[PDB]
Amino acid sequence: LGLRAVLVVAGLAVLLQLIRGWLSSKSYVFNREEIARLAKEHSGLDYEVAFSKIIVELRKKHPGHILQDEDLQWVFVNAGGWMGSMCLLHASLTEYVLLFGTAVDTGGHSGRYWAEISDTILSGTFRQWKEGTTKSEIFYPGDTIVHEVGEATSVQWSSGTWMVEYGRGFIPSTLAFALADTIFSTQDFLTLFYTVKVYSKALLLEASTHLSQLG
Amino acid sequence: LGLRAVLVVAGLAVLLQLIRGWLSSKSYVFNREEIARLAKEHSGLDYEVAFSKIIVELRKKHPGHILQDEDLQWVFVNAGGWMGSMCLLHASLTEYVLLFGTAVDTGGHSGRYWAEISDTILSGTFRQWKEGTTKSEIFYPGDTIVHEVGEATSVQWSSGTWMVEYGRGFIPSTLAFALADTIFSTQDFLTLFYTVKVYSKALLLEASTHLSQLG
Amino acid sequence: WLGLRAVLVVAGLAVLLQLIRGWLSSKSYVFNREEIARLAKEHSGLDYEVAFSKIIVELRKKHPGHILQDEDLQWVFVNAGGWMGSMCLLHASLTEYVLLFGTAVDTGGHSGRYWAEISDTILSGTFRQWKEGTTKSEIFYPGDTIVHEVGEATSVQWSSGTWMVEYGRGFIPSTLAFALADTIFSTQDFLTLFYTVKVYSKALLLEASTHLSQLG
Ligand SMILES: O=C(OCCN1CCOCC1)C1(c2ccccc2)CCCCC1
Ligand SMILES: O=C(OCCN1CCOCC1)C1(c2ccccc2)CCCCC1
Ligand SMILES: O=C(OCCN1CCOCC1)C1(c2ccccc2)CCCCC1
Ligand SMILES: CCCCCCCCO[C@@H]1O[C@H](CO)[C@@H](O)[C@H](O)[C@H]1O
Repeated sequence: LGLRAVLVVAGLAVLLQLIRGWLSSKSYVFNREEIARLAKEHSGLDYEVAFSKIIVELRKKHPGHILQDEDLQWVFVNAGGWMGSMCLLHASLTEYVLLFGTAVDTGGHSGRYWAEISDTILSGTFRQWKEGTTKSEIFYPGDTIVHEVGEATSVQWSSGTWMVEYGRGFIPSTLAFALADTIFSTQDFLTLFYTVKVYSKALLLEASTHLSQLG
Repeated sequence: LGLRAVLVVAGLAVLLQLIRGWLSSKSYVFNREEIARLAKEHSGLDYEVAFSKIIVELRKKHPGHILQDEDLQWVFVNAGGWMGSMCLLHASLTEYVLLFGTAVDTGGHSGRYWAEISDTILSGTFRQWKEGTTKSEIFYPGDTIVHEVGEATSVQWSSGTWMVEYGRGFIPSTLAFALADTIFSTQDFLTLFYTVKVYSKALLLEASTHLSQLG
Repeated sequence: WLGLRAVLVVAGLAVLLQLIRGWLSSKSYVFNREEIARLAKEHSGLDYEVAFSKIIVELRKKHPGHILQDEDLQWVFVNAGGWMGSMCLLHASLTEYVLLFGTAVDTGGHSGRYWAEISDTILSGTFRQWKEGTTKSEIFYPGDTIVHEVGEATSVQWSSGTWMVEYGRGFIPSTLAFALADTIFSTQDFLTLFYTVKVYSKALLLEASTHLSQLG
């Protein structure tokens, strides 16, 4: 009838306005400024000591929203042509906090999702190459890169680069990316299992905490 | 004697020989020596100044075969395990001219297609590792690398490496490669959309110029 | 009982794994990790090509009929786990393989995770290994030997011109997927895939014909 297609894009737009109003009106456990300031506070000492102190601070300020020491493990992350490792501390459907970094020189595509991802370097260097330009920037400990919603860059990390990462938005929209290189390159399905496990642990902790505070 | 198998073999051989004869007896808008000399002439300037001057020269010598300024945009190129960026100026089924390069350190497979691809460096370095050897060669501004037909090499580019590229042959035979990393790694389908858009704009410009000559 | 069928599948997989593991534990092998490691470190002070030739000659002398001749040796590109190198296969069976590996460009990525132990003795260059579960990597130089253990997955990195002698023992088919992924979902270099299939078929047929010659 020459009209049906306008109704499908209108239904997707209704869904998008619904989700956008929800994400703009929702309450969040953390904010990117809090995580960025906490990470920049310990940017002067060793990155492992910084990891420990930031974990302690996050468990103190937000009890029931951070995994315990028995649930912390380093999991390899192969995505977008790069390879690093993560230690997940918090994860819901709209938020995640983790410690990211690499001990090797890597780089590739940063991904493009419906979420905002901030990274505060604890040690090393962080080269970001934004879209549409011919020049990149290097960020140092204390600085923070804000991978905006819907924008795609090229990331490059030198050996020994470690940072604290906070993401807010629609978290599932990232999942595919985080697994792509594992499905079509590394074939390390044990790491896939580890990732699914730690994500499930964080989600279950968050759900049980929501159950407890309601009653 | 199996008849359908022999017929398939003979038909595919006749099709390949037909395409080969058409490529051997076809007229072309550019040649690799033209693009290479034009790029080497301006290789001593800043690569952005060189970009401007090379675009102006290409539009002067070949009017109606280069996209206008409102249609030029930098689109990411993830392929063969490396990540760079392109600005497509011309593209047909048998030719393409573009500005390629990266602002990060990358490298990977060069691909292996039925087309000859020449790259003249305006800035940076270009490490080529030919097939069947244990040593590579570094190339500097002014040099021209010819990725030959059916040949596969290893490419590596340092941060800030920019070059002018001309490809001639059966251009569609590259498409799969050019999209592989996008489908199974980056999942950046908006960059895929940009690539499809610019390639379609170039093909439409070429068909429009073909129509303008006849009437 | 649907649980009966799933338990049957689990028990069958378990008995097959146990059968293959017992066979690997009770099998005789042509080479060992220490042999290849010491032989490569012996020539690790020369240029990597002179070392290549000397190691090939010594290996063909000590184990005749188990290593390809000069007419079957060729360099084949190897894209895997996000890194790109080159290999020259000298020996390969279902449980063993010996080859020369290395890269002329700076590369790195996932090391893979298979049911086989893979040793690499550096003849030239540098080898950065990043073990799983740690936040620090380690660089190894010519003369050193890296042991990619069974079931472990690391991050590998090699600088331009790094060359080594590789020996793998275990269930070699368990590597096939990792060896082909980048070719299927990235490089599309099916001619390099053909070359890989060709050299491995040559090696397998060499092993089979050598075993037939022993019996008659
Ligand atoms: O842990 C990650 O990767 C950080 C690396 N950074 C690099 C810079 O760009 C953003 C991602 C991601 C994750 C993995 C698993 C659970 C939750 C999140 C976060 C989104 C990006 C890929 C996967
Ligand atoms: O834009 C590109 O990439 C140049 C980079 N070069 C670097 C040297 O080796 C060949 C590729 C390609 C393209 C393909 C199709 C349309 C428009 C552009 C050209 C072929 C290689 C990948 C895709
Ligand atoms: O020949 C290879 O490539 C060695 C590369 N090495 C480098 C050091 O780390 C381990 C892998 C492999 C292969 C290629 C082709 C067919 C069957 C196997 C052997 C298993 C490990 C990867 C792929
Ligand atoms: C990636 C971690 C740092 C590696 C050493 C880089 C030293 C400076 O490198 C420079 O960085 C600039 C911004 O990216 C670019 O303009 C230059 O092309 C690049 O040479």
